[PDB]
Amino acid sequence: QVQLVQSGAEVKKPGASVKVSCKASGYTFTGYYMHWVRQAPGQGLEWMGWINPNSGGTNYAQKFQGRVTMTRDTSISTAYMELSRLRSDDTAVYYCARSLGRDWFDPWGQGTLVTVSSASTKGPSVFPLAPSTAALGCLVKDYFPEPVTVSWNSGALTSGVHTFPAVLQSSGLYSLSSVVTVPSSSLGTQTYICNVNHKPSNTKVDKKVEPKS
Amino acid sequence: DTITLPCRPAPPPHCSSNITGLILTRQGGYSNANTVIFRPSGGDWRDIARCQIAGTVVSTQLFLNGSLAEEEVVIRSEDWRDNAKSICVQLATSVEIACTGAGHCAISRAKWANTLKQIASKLREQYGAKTIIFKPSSGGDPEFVNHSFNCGGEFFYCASTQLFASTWF
Amino acid sequence: SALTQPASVSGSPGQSITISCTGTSSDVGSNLVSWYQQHPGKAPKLMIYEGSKRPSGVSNRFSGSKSGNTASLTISGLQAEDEADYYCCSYAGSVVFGGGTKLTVLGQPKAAPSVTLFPPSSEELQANKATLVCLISDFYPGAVTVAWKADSSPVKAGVETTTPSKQSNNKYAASSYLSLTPEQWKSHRSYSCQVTHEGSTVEKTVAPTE
Repeated sequence: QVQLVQSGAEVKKPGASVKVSCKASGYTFTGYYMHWVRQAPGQGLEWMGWINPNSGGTNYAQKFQGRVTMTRDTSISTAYMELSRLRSDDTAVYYCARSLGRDWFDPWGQGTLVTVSSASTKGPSVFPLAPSTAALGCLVKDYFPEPVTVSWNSGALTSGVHTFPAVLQSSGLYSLSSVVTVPSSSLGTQTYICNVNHKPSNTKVDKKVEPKS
Repeated sequence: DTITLPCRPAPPPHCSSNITGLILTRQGGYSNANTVIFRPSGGDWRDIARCQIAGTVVSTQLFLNGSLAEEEVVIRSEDWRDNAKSICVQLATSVEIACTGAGHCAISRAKWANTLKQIASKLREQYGAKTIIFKPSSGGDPEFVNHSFNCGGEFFYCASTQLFASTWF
Repeated sequence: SALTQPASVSGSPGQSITISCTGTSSDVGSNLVSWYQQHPGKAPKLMIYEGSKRPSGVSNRFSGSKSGNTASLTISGLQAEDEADYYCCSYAGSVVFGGGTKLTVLGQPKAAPSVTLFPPSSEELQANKATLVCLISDFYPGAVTVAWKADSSPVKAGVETTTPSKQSNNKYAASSYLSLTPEQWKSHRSYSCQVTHEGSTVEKTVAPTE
């Protein structure tokens, strides 16, 4: 079966460089051109260039001329993409695709996430969202990078729980919230604790949400 | 003045040839300057073979001692809109490239400039009234990133940076 | 070159829908574009190539046509698995993808969002910061606009809103954050989180003195 497998996700500082690899299988590597297309988070697809696996010849989009370098290793059937002098707007998912013609890209790689940010790895600050059926939650504030995990009562309270996707502030830090719907009668009885865990910074926080009178 | 090419190893004077054509690749992406950029082909021997303007000289980005057009410079392509297809350029008048023997092969700057102008002019016929720009190779394996050729049972590698660095309105 | 696609499009199960792709360049009749399907968190996949040709393994429901300056992708038997992003692609000059059309398959009735607005935490307040948290859940289809209000005045500064994500029950969910200065929060009578969905908004309000 024809397959393209790419390297793992990466986090980078501006000014640095990143090198992504694309492993080919199920076909002769030199038989087809290899194209690279990137996709900003929540945006469209953008072509970057193609490489000739037989001559090593390339053709980059003028937008990236001088910053991209595309190479290959036919021995291990792998194509490489290196982008230097990274900036914040280089944050995207980078795909490799087998040309198979003009614009007949098939198949595609699974994609590689390259996050370019000047922010450093930082654990979150957890704030309890007091109840006022009742809604209570925990505010996971100012962390980098993704991800974080949240559970309630060490996993005991599992129903009525909704942990929302994170947002990216103007500061470059992520924030997240997790609210759980519980019976209004069991507020002065049951104890509710959110179990926030941020493995990138090796941070763990247990915060109890108490109703404010 | 002449345009000199750094070759390696040093080609003997008898390996001097007549440039009878070349092969190009149009750069992708877009530009807000209304310009079309052409570089030495990023293709294979396949791209070179399908040009069918070569003689008995195995060469890469420049055709040595090959077929010459009888009227004007003729340009060809399987698909002008596909930037993955190389562009075959056959000259009407050959241009001398002389190898000194000490590691450099020189080409007349005037004759080559006039040649590029005839190429750019023909390119305007296909891509419209835009600015034609020639830039060095995008890169690649030693044989293709350089102007490489066979002569007297020996394979030489000549850098062609100085050949492709011109702008034409 | 540039290809123009509708931002989104909706369809019910079983019916046919058509996504358009119009080119603003010199339009030739002489099989222009290809079509790609992309599920969230997944790589794009070729559905239609060279205008109307369909590769092996792609269902016959996906058909391609073209009229003048517009190419069109048409899905006949609309199913829930068709719910993805659809990009048109042209190679002419240089490979350019369309803006993309987010197709939604309406396999659920109209549903109003549940809005819960949280005031700044007591502990966050001693941290010399303040954050308003508006949590939006259980709405269908997945399109909402969030508006913030300080007393009677609207606020756009310090507002960060997440895109709607699918919930457990194929409902959608979103959240909006209003980062506030601790002197700003208690300086106003009330703060409001207005969530417009399908023409009607649920509005919740909080006050500095509970």
